[PDB]
Amino acid sequence: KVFGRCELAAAMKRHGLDNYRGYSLGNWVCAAKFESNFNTQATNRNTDGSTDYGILQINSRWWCNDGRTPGSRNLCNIPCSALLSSDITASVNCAKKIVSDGNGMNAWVAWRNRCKGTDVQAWIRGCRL
Ligand code: VO4
Ligand code: VO4
Ligand code: VO4
Ligand code: NA
Repeated sequence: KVFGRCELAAAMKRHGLDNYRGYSLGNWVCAAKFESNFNTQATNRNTDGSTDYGILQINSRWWCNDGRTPGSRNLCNIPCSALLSSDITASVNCAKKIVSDGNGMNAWVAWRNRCKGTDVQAWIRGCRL
């Protein structure tokens, strides 16, 4: 599914990401924009052989099992394919574990380089929610 901006903002707020560990909803929307272009089906292979999955590009090196990332962890206790669903529940629940692990949203390279320190409220401007 390719979400609209406000449709994804509403879904993320319903799943408890608004101000989760102090990150406003616009941070999560901005991160999803630059990680996946709001596409739940997005996949991208990393140089080290891991893959990033779904709307928030969650990495098989640590967080999910994709059957082909040797010596990796599955800290969200999910198959990586769960992260590609039209239903963002699995991605949000796993993202809450990632952002809680000590590095905050710096785990998301696109958030650090494109969202951090910008006017992220712009991402939810005009949205009903
Ligand atoms: O892309 V690599 O060590 O898995 O983060
Ligand atoms: O109700 V689903 O969040 O598991 O749309
Ligand atoms: O999941 V992202 O680390 O590719 O920036
Ligand atoms: Na893994």
